[PDB]
Amino acid sequence: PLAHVPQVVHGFKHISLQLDTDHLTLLTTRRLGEKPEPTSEWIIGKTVRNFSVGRDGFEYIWGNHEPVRVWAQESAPGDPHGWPHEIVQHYYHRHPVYTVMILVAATLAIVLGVSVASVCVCRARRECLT
Amino acid sequence: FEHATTVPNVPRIPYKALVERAGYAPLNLEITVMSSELIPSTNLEYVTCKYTTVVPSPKVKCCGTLECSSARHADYNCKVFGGVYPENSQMSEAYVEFSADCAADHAQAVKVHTAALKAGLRIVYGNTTSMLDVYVNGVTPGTSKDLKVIAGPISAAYTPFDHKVIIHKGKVYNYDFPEYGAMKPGAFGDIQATSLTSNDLIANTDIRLLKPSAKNVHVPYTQAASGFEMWKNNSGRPLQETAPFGCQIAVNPLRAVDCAYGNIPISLDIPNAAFVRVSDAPLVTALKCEVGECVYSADFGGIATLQYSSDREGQCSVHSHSSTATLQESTVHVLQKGGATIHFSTASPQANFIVSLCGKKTTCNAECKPPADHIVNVPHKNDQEFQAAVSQTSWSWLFALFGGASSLLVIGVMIFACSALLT
Amino acid sequence: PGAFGDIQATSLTSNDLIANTDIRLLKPSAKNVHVPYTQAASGFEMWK
Ligand SMILES: CCCCCCCCCCCCCCCCCC
Repeated sequence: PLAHVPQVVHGFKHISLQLDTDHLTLLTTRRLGEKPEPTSEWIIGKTVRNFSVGRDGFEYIWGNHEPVRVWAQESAPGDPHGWPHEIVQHYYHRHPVYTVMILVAATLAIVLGVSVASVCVCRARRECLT
Repeated sequence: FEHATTVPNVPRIPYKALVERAGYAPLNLEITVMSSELIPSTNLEYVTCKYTTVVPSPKVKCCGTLECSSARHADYNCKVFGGVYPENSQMSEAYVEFSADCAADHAQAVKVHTAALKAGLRIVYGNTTSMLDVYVNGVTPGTSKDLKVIAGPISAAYTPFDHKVIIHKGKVYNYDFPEYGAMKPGAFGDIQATSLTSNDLIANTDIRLLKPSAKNVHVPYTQAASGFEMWKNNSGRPLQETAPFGCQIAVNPLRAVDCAYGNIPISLDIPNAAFVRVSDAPLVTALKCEVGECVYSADFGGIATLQYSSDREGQCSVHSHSSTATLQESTVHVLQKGGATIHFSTASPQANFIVSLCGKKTTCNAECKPPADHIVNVPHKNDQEFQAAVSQTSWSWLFALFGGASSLLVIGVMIFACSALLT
Repeated sequence: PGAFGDIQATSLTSNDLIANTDIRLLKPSAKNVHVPYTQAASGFEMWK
């Protein structure tokens, strides 16, 4: 038998696919990157599965159909051409292990600069004043 | 002429390049890898099935005795049970063999060494296409009618396989079968055989003959399941469905068809009668570029207009020179006054690239916008880059903040020199 | 589809039925005439 063709919902960096069968079918996936990370399951009835797709993503097959491949795009809510509350919402929501790093580095650079300026101008008022 | 570049190994993504030598119109070049399989060198140790143990009609003496040794057969348990059937004696020898049918359902415990790479390259140069196939080692020339192609060694070698493998009906398993002749019973590899048809089965089967106790003649044996029969229940997912680059595995010679890894360096050797001199190419003066949509990242999210001025009605040949945009269709039938379009394909927020129409090089400045479509049937035709996937306004903010964190320090060291040298 | 309230009508005998069932017709491929389809289950039965 050919199973009943599922119904997909394309979110940000994932898919969700409502499935509805009544004889047990076999859902098999993999990611197409370097780490495949496979997954297989038998399902009956009516369920909903969520799967995080990456930039090199995700071929799933489901119950002896032909396979189907899926690639994810670099959407996000925000703009990199805008005010600073719209740019950080675009980068931290896509690479949170970099955005916080460069923000911390920038603020520590400001604090370092204002601290050495504040101490050296007080040195200049001291030593130029006998 | 001789030109040398590095195709990326992702199949059915075309790749654009210009080859230009002096005194000649730059002609186009597209090199699409249409198929690629790595074939390893394999050799099989043994062949397994289920036993259907010969359960012969036993040998029974009513008053005499039997001392039955082994004939040249497999696992027996040629056991010679004493006083039975009321002395009398029965020498039951339920010796294993192959099943009633191993030509249909058997296994081949194949060992696998290191592998090759073919390709199936399609090269379009000028007005001619060429279908070939070339071994990806840096020496063997796969040739068309007239051009000689070599393909360098791969950046990084990769195998979907392992050292020891098992071929069932159609499928392929990375499992660690025992050696030849040193097997254990219960597990895979009870019966061993160098082929289906040859002699010399070697078995350790955990067959156990049992002393009969009934009113009629039978022979009771117990056994484990055949290790083949139990491996048919214990096996996970073949290598068709867990292979680490999306490659698909079809086996008459056990190849790993259509992988995607690394990048081939090509080194082509173009014929000399495809070029044409600049005394026959149309000139082009003064390009300009309106730029339209620029939805980035997708497939072909870009439009621009090339505004040109030529002499004849010929065919020019367009190519983007920077790497952060790669256009499409690579030739333009120009006219004398005209404005025909292109299709940029960036994956960065700044369409900031360099186009040469027929040799006259200009730039395209723009701003790209994120797409509103989350998941798409086509693989990415670029790779991201630091210092190119970061928008200009964010560079202005970073340089403003981190440079104002240092201009006051420069003013502080001028305070050093001023207060220390005047006093 | 596949939940409560797949068929809808304003009485037991009024017209203007309303329905999602994910019904999908399929290409016939056989020796004798048939019309094949596939379909989500009755979502009233998956509430009972
Ligand atoms: C894996 C390759 C990496 C290429 C992408 C790197 C992206 C770095 C993104 C860092 C985010 C910078 C955003 C900073 C905004 C400053 C606004 C004040």
